[PDB]
Amino acid sequence: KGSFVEMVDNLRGKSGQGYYVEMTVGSPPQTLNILVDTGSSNFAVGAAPHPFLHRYYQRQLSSTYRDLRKGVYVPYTQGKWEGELGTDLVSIPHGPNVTVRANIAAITESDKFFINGSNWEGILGLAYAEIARPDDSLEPFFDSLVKQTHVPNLFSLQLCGAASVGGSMIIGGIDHSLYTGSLWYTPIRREWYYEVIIVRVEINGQDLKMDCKEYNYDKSIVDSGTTNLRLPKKVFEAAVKSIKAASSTEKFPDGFWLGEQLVCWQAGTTPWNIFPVISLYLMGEVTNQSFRITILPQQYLRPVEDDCYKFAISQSSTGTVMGAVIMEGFYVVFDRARKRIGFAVSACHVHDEFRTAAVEGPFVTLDMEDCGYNI
Ligand SMILES: CCc1ccc2c(c1)[C@@H](NC[C@@H](O)[C@@H]1Cc3cccc(c3)CCCCCCC(=O)N1)CC1(CCC1)O2
Repeated sequence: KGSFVEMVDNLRGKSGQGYYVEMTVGSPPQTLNILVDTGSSNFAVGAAPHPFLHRYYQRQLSSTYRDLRKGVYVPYTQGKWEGELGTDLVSIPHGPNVTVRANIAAITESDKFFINGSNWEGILGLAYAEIARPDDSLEPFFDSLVKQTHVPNLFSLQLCGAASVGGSMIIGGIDHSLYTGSLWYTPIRREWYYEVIIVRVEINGQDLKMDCKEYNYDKSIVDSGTTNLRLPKKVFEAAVKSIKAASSTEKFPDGFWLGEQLVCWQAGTTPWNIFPVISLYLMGEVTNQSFRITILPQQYLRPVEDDCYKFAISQSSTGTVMGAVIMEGFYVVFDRARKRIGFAVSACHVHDEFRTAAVEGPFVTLDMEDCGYNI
């Protein structure tokens, strides 16, 4: 049919290793698990043996394969792949009831890209052509979907926490059963990454009081393919200082704040109360209007196996990244048709005794124009 209930719970994954959706490529249909990545724009799949691949795309066996006789490579933050461009027919079984001819990068070689036992064999870049490789003429999968079918030009992501993870990618719309309260929208500043503008940051109700330009230096992006909340150096330093001070009744290894060492407590004794909430204020849809999303320590302390955790806020020199840990517990609407991103409290929100993850508005914020970074 293509109705939204068919896409509820269509995502799986492992903590820190991305979320993936099932797809098929070719005729007969070949099934692969595909990482869902709002931080890139290339559709690429393993297409040759690799120690970490359980299966891969075999172009010889597909009668609808077409070679584009062109190479391609994509460098991500920690890994990269190269391969051969082609087109083929693509479907999402737990998706809309459609089949599109899409661009596909067949991965022949890679370095630190695939992850040992992640269960995915490819990546679906859902951001815009501007960051596609080799260049912005290689149409991204979602652009092809929208062009070739009646699927509306938007999708939404409900990434759920815990170890296995699950969630939903609603292709073509919004499923009202996956969130509560109001959707709050922030403009997509520019169509490349899903770029947005942070206008204020508060920690436990205390304004960081930095020039708002620091928050978006050199950009702020919403990125399901990145695990952590990643903050520019100056912001990261101020947030860490503030988070250290709030939790200074416990002792922490110094490698913990850099994201290397685990910290552990007796099962069920995690002192959540000493870790502050973080509020990120985002530019809204009307003049002088913003809204805020509030992050609980259960989002930025990632469980890894006594209860053990990694600090999931880290330093960046390439701007703010609102990664999976921020997106978890929110329903995120990538409303491309209207150049905006919506946030609402997810149905699978995180539980804290006395505190709640929230999306709240409206707020008044003057001079939000000034928060955007320019060279
Ligand atoms: C166009 C390719 C590209 C290049 C650089 C880049 C990005 C994208 C932005 N998004 C990164 C994600 O695309 C990438 C997806 C991914 C690839 C392979 C494996 C995973 C995730 C799961 C494990 C996490 C790897 C580290 C984060 C990452 O590179 N995610 C994130 C930023 C932009 C600001 C930081 O850097």
